[PDB]
Amino acid sequence: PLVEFLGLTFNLSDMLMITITCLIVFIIAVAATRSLQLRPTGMQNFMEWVFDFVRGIINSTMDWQTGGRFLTLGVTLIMYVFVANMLGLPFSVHVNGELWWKSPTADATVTLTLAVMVVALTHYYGFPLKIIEEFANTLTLGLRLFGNIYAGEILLGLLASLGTHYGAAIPMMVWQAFSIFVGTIQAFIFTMLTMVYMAHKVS
Amino acid sequence: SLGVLAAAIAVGLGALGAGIGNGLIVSRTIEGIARQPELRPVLQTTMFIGVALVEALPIIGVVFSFIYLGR
Amino acid sequence: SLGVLAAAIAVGLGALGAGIGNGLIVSRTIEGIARQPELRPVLQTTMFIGVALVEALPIIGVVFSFIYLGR
Amino acid sequence: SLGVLAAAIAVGLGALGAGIGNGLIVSRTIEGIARQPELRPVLQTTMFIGVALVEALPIIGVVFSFIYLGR
Amino acid sequence: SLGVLAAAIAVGLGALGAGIGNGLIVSRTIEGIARQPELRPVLQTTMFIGVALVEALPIIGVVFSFIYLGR
Amino acid sequence: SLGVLAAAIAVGLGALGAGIGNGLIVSRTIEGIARQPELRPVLQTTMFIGVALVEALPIIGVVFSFIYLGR
Amino acid sequence: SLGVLAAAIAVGLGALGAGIGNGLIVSRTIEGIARQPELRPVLQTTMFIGVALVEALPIIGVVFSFIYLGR
Amino acid sequence: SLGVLAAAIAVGLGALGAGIGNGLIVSRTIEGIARQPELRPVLQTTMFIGVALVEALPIIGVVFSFIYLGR
Amino acid sequence: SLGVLAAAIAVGLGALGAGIGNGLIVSRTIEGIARQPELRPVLQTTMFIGVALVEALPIIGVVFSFIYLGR
Amino acid sequence: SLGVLAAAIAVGLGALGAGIGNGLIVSRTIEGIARQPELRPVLQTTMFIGVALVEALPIIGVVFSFIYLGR
Amino acid sequence: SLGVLAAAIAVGLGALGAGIGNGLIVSRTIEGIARQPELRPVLQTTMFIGVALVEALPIIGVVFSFIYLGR
Amino acid sequence: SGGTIIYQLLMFIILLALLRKFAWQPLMNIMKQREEHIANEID
Amino acid sequence: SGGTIIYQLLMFIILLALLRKFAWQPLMNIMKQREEH
Repeated sequence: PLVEFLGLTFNLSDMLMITITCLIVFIIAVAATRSLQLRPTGMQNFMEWVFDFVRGIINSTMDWQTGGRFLTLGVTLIMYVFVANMLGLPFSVHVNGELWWKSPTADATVTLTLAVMVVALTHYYGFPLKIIEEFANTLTLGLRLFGNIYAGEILLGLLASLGTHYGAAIPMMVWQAFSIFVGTIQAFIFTMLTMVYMAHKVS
Repeated sequence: SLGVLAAAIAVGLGALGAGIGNGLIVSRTIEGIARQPELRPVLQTTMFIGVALVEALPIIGVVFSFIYLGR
Repeated sequence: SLGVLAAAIAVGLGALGAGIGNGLIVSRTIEGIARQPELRPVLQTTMFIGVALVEALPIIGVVFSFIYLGR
Repeated sequence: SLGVLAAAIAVGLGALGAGIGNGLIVSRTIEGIARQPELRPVLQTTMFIGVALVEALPIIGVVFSFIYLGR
Repeated sequence: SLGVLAAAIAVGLGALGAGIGNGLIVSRTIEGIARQPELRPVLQTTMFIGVALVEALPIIGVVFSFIYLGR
Repeated sequence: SLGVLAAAIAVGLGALGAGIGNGLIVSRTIEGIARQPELRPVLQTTMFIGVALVEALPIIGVVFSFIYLGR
Repeated sequence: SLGVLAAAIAVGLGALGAGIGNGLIVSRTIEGIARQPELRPVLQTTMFIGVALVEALPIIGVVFSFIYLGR
Repeated sequence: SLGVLAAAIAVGLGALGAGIGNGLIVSRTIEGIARQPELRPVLQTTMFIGVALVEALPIIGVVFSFIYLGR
Repeated sequence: SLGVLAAAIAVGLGALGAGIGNGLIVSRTIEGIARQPELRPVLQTTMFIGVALVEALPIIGVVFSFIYLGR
Repeated sequence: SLGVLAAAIAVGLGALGAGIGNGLIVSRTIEGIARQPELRPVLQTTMFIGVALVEALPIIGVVFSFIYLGR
Repeated sequence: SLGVLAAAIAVGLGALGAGIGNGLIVSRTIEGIARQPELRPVLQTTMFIGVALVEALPIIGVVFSFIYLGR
Repeated sequence: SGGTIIYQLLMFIILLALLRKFAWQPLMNIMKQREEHIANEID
Repeated sequence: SGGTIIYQLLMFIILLALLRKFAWQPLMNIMKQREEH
């Protein structure tokens, strides 16, 4: 399970998982936003429910006039992190090489650069103790999502090997239901703490 | 040889801290919804928000324990 | 050599964290049902949800203890 | 060598966790039966299932200490 | 060689857990009989079944520390 | 050679557990004294049997510590 | 060799301290928004600056843990 | 040999237990004087006999620490 | 050669103490602003000077850990 | 040699126990003179005798740490 | 040799005890000035003499840590 | 080929089957509650 | 570690703008239209 990199500069498998999660998020977004309907049904009501959910979170943290801009960053951020956490659970394939296609959030560099991208955005829209608190909250957000996905990934993998090598269906079943629970809770706390620091720096 | 019990005390103290923090949060949530049932959805919402926040920093100790077992 | 000691302190600190957290949440739910006895099913269902969410990290400590025992 | 020290530290941490958690549960349920003494069977069944959880994770801790002593 | 220190940490951690548990139980029952004085026999019977209930696992930790001292 | 360390930590953990348990029971039995004066004999009898309960295990610990030092 | 265990106790004690601190803060803000639910933002901002403090000292601890690891 | 740190860890755990127990009981005597300042003699005499009870087992531990240091 | 272990236990215990102290202070001050809102600035200043004290002792602990690892 | 480790440990656990006990007694006397300020001198004087009582034995541990450092 | 981690366990346990006791004192003084605001100078003066009284013993633990490190 | 892939994918499928027997009734009722609420708010 | 950080940063900016323009500024227009309606 080594870091398989075709190029010396960057991990190849992480780029593959970022591309596949971007395409699956984009196609579920355009499948939920096919046509305009004033009476919501099907999946457009689901997309509007996620949209008003993100909006509600923004309304909890800040005034609606200040935080109205962030709604379309926040909904793609929660859906992106949501699908990025749930991709690691079904397949997690092992090839004759090092490793291929685990999940993007299990990579530490992916989650830490997504967290520092979040904080770069909330510095863009917006004394040593304040800046060390800033670097502290960046790295604890990135390490939060990275750890709480990567431990479950390793455990699921361990369970998979224990089952295949030699009766053990329900422990990994209970853990895998708990892991999609961890995925949706981590996506929600990630976008909510994103909007908290956005509200803290805007107003 | 020493990295194994290094990883073990790391994951053990993480489990201890997350257990105490989760216990404090969840116990106060259920006594709060015992005080009144009309706010149990928002108290369960902030319950899971709190459980994530107290189970967040021990799991970075867990994955760092795996790093310690690596070296 | 040190792997069995590693495994044991890992499962022991997991047991300590799960015991303190479960003791807190169960004690507050029984004083909650002592305060208002017609809220017993909601209180004990949220209590079992709390048992799961305080024993999340000790259970993974147990299987990582088996990893530590295996090495 | 280290296996007996492992088994004993697992039993010791499980006993300490079970002691604190069950002490919290039993203490709050006798003050709850001191408040409203007509709720004796509900409080006793809920303290018994809570104690069953708080004991039963150090129970598997103790049998894991037995297989640590065997190794 | 380490079996005596093993039995020692086992009996000591079981003693600390039983001490905190019995302290919680007897403390809350003494404020409970301080509140409602005519509930003294029910509170004492539930207190003694709680004391035996929380020292169940420390005394089996002691009688396992004996065979830890042997092995 | 480590039997002296074994006996010493057994006595120390017994003293720490007995100190916490006696602190809890004496502290809120004098709270019970301070709330109402007339129940001083029944509060003190339950107090001293609680002292017996939280000190008994500790006493066993120090006797077994002398057995450990003899080993 | 011992730098691995040094980094491990550093991250473990930091995780334990951050877990207990975050658990206390989010616990009492659960009961704060349960007593007076219209005070949710004024409780929430002070909650997050407390979370920032109780993580930011174990965060510089876990930043120092890697230079403990290297040596 | 290591009997010196044996004696010292006995002194330290006895001091920790005596400190926590004495702190609890004298703190709640202050709380009881604040609730009702006209029973200061009975509160202080039950305080000092509780201080004797919490202090007794660490003093027994420290005289055994003297017998442990020699060996 | 144990200066890395020295500095790391120093930073870890300072982080644990600062975490528990900051958790207590921030939790009680959000309960203070929760039971009445109109002097949140009065509460916050005394909260920050308490945070300053309970971290200013582990800050000099961290600096002393730096000069421990230097030796 | 290891007597330095002995003395430091005694000093450290004496400081920890004195810190927790003094924190309890001073914190509850803050609450006590906060609720009824007209009583302040008599409860702060019995707070000071409680302070001397809770830190009597850690000073004895400091003197014994001088003895252990001499050995 | 081991005097550096002797110095460090002294500083670490002193910082942990000072953190817990100081957090208790400051938390009770802000809930005291929260529930009645007019006694802020009185409660802050007795809080500052209380925190000086708590951290008196960890500071002499730090200078004893200095003479342990010099050893 | 590895053995873990089809094994955990098969149990992910049967976990979705259990979650289908358990979970299509709540969230479709939540979506129907939102749809009926906003339809009553419109008409 | 790795060097994917500028890759997924630029790809996230591209995906953000592309998604917003192709899906959710029209969804916000539908929401504002039904709010005024």
